[PDB]
Amino acid sequence: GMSAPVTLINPFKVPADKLEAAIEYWEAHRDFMAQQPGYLSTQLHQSIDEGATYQLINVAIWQSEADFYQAAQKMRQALGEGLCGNPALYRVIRT
Amino acid sequence: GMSAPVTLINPFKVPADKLEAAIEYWEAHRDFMAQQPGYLSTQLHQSIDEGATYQLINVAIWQSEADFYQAAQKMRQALGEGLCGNPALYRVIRT
Ligand SMILES: [Cl-]
Ligand SMILES: [Cl-]
Repeated sequence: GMSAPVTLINPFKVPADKLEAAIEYWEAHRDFMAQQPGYLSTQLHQSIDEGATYQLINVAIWQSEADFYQAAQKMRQALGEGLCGNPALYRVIRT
Repeated sequence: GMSAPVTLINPFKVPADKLEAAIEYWEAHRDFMAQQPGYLSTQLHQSIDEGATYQLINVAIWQSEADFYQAAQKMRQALGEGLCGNPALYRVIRT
C-alpha cells in the first residue's frame, strides 16, 4: 500500500494520585518522538473526571506508519510504576 | 467553572468480525448527536491492526460539558451484542 498520515491513540491507566508524574513521563517521551522523522503533532488529553478508566489519552499524528514504527523502535533503544499504555495506530473513517 | 470546549473520547471493543455492524451502529448514534445543541465535530478512528484492543475510537468535540451531558441524557431516551464503549470527556493539556 501507499503511505498516508496515521494517528497514534494511546490511552493510559494512571495510578491513583500520580497524574503529574505520568504527565512528566509522557513529556520526556514526547520530547524524544518530536525529534523523529515524520512526527507531525500531538494532543495529550486529560480526563475531566479523575475516575475515568483512562485519565490520559494521547492522540498524535505521524506522516506514515513507517515513520511511526521506525521512531518507536528507536525509543526502545533510547528510553527503554504501574502506568500502563496501549498504543495503536488508526485512520479516520467517518466524520 | 466556566464552560469551554470538551472532547469526548470513546474507545470501543468490537466483536470479532463485526466491524461494519459496529460502524453502522455508531453512525445511527452520530446522526442523533449531530442534531443536538453544542455538537461541533467528530472523527471516528479505525485501527490499522484488526487485533487492536479498540478497533474503533471516536473523538468528538462539543461546545461544553453541559451540552454534551444534555445530549447524552436525550440519547438514552431516544436510542436506549457485545460491542462495548467507555466514553469520557477530556481537555487537551499538552501538545
Ligand atoms: Cl504516547
Ligand atoms: Cl461515540
